[PDB]
Amino acid sequence: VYCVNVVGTQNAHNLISISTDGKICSWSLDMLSHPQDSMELVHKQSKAVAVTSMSFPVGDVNNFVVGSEEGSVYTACRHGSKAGISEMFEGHQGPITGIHCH
Amino acid sequence: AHRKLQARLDQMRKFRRQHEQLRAVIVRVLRPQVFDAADANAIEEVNLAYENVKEVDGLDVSKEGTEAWEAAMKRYDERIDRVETRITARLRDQLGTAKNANEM
Repeated sequence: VYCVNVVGTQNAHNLISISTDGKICSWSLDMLSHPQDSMELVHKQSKAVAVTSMSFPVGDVNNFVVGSEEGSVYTACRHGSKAGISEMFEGHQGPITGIHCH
Repeated sequence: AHRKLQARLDQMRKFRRQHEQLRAVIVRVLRPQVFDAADANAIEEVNLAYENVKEVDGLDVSKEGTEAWEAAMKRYDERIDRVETRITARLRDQLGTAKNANEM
């Protein structure tokens, strides 16, 4: 697990952890005994993506973005009808080592 | 030839389905129990997004009104996603007000 981060407010927040296989899990900090919301980020006839890097936008708790070993930037929304991977970027001919929003 | 119009008709019927199933009960949700500026702002953002789709013709099966419909639903999607993140901030404020089950 190369990436784990926290958002939500002071009065309510979530722990967000993405792994190498592409499984996301929501966690509490008080309790780590089970994940809360946990699913798998897939695209391209549901291939399992190989997520390396992570960025949040500032002020966003629902939408976010990943980079990958597959040369592919994906943004992805957390919940709703388009919970999961939104879409796809191209241009890199290497495995992506780090992303950061402004 | 008729299968292109039938899918676009399916898109407009499912659009009016999700819009009416938001719209007719989101007034009951944002009714204060007997007023904010944010509630009427969210209602008028739903109304403005509905006019932002409904100025675009649904009957243009050709490509330009199809992608104008795409820009209309993308503007709609971003606008009710902004409203949805505001009520998601109110959802974090739901345990921001509460601790026990009854008021939740």
